[PDB]
Amino acid sequence: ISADQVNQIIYNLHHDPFEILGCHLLEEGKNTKKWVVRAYLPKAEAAWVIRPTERKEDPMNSVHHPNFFECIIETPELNHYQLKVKEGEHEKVIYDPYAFSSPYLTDEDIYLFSEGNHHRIYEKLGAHVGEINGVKGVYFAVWAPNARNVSVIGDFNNWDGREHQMRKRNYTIWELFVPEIGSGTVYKYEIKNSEGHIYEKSDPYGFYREVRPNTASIVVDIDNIYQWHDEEWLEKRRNSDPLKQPVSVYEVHLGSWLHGSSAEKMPLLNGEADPVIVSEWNPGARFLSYYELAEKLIPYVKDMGYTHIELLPIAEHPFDGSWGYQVTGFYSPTSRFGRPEDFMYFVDKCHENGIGVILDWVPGHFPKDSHGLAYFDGTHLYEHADPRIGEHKEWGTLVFNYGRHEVRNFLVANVLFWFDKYHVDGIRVDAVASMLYRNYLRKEGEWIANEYGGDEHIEAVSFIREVNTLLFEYFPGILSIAEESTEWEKVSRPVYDGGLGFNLKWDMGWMHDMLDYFNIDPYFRQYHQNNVTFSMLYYYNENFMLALSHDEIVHGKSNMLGKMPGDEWQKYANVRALFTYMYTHPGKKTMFMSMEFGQWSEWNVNGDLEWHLLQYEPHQQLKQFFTDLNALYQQEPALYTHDFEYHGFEWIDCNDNTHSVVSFLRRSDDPNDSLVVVCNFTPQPHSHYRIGVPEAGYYVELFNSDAKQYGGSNMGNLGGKWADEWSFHNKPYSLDLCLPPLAVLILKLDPTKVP
Ligand SMILES: [Mg+2]
Ligand SMILES: [Mg+2]
Ligand SMILES: [Mg+2]
Ligand SMILES: [Mg+2]
Repeated sequence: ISADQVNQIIYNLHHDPFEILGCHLLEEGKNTKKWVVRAYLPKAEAAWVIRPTERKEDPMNSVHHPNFFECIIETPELNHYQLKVKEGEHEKVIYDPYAFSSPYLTDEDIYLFSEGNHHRIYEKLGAHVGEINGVKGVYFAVWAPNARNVSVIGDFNNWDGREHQMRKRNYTIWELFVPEIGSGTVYKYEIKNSEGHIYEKSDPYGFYREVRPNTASIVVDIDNIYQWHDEEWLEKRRNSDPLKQPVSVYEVHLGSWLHGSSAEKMPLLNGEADPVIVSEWNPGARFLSYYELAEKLIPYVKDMGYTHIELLPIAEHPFDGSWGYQVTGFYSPTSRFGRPEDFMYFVDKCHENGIGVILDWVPGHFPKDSHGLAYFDGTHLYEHADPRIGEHKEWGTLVFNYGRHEVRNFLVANVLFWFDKYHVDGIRVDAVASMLYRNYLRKEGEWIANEYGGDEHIEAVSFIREVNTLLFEYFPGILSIAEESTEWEKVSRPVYDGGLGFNLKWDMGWMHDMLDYFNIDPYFRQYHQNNVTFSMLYYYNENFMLALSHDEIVHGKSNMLGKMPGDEWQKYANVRALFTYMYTHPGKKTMFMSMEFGQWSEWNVNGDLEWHLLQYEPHQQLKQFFTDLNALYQQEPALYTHDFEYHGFEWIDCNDNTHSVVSFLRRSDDPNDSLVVVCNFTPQPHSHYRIGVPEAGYYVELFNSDAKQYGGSNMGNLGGKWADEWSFHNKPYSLDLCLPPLAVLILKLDPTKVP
């Protein structure tokens, strides 16, 4: 480029910076092409072009001015890249702001989408504010290749689409530009199918939607509604390995954590809306907005000391009682809680408070509601046409056709969309088995095998691998968490090693072993010591997340206190012993709202949590217990650096079944960070109980779940114990401990203690 051109850009004299900035073809070679990417990055000293899907990264060079950058790259296609921008000591990674010079679909957009590889398809399908022919308006586009006609109906035309008939491109996608409308426009698509039947659909790629049970889509100027402040969070995330960090998740259903009064408006970020009543049966209650949740949930979680919030599905869904697991608006956060920018504010405030956001994401099916994706254009478009692979009959839902390019593209671009536009830090996928098996919940003679004669759903496996490959390429540092309940192998292993590419898997076996164990009267746990220890036998085959979820405190299963045997004191003590064991056992942690304060009732999705319980001491003490345990967890490296290495754990003794005692070490990089954990899972106290330890010295009683401030009896070792030179459990030294009833101790050597 010339210095004249560069200076036109620097000084805002250039007539159209997209001529020069962005990605431009320079020349074609025999088997490759030469491109240049240019960027004007005021205040950046350095920049790079990352090609994350090729695992490449190229520096940019200043050209004529220190903040004008160019990068020449030879490759056959340069469709997928990011800019890394360094401004002083800080780096950010962004999409190129000059990537798309028009709002309409290009030939290249259509080709990429037809092949299933358009990772940013949501920039062109849906509804986008823009300019065509010199006039501002909204561009709409929708994939409906077998429709006879499609028209845009909405507020702007009184729901009569005759003068807003779309134009079909390349026999596949319909488009229309509508001048002089903008964000907040309410619309649907009116489709006529091959039989002539006329019906109405919400936008598959819509970014916002009316409040259930109304279904119109709403235009969002998605890139001009919110200013983020989380660059330092995002940089730290990119440059860190979450597997080696504390990860303590507070699982939340946003619709049922806390309700407000329906007698007032729902406040939003700088505005308000009509209240959303929770149900006709509870009409004085309304949902809280994403704004109000930022103001209340976030400081609550920060005070409790969790590292992450995991949300049950927030994509738009028509029925509260699905809990979010039956989605019809994949590209929009539910309007129950306000607007897209209110959820952006929620995530930005989590990041400001050093809290990550994990979304439950639901790619496995969709319901049959007429407004949604079903039979979209008069053919089985999103779902497979064969009900033996295209329906989950026991659920009454439809299964995406994962092998169809445009359908795979809808879902793969959708997971990226939440990381891109909403900055989230992870996803969790429920019921991964539903996707992986062609015979899932199907009777003999009602499914067919794969091309090789097996029961593996090959197209679904390919799709899941693609999702996790892309996600970690574009957004290193995230969490991709699976619940898979059939022992499919290598769930949380890299795709190149034959894995599915998640980085964490819920340890459902552990959860069942634990909850079944603690439900047993303590005298009988001696016949079930194996429930305590078994899950370590397979532990290192996956990277496990120890999750006690919403699914375990519904449908007659009781909330945690109610699962426990004994009198009230003992029920609380069992909860504290179980959770202290959970937080000291190798693996990351997840627990669901209400578990942290001892709600007695099961979770009810139609009301809010029983907050009034926190007026009373026993509930206050249990919440203080979790607050302290989460603080300890973040403070003690041996509880998180080596979860997934042999080094990080070793049993001391797990043979004392008649007293339901087990003990173990956790370790980290520094030997002085090793912890001794001792568990007593009966109410019998032990005044003298010897435990083998590896070093001489004074072992401080770092945590004791029977402390009085947690509601316990305050039994224990009064600060700690000096080790005896008395060989025990095959170790050269040993502690003669007092074990409190229904309790866990954590001890730690203090090598500086004065004898
Ligand atoms: Mg009409
Ligand atoms: Mg399940
Ligand atoms: Mg058993
Ligand atoms: Mg209530």
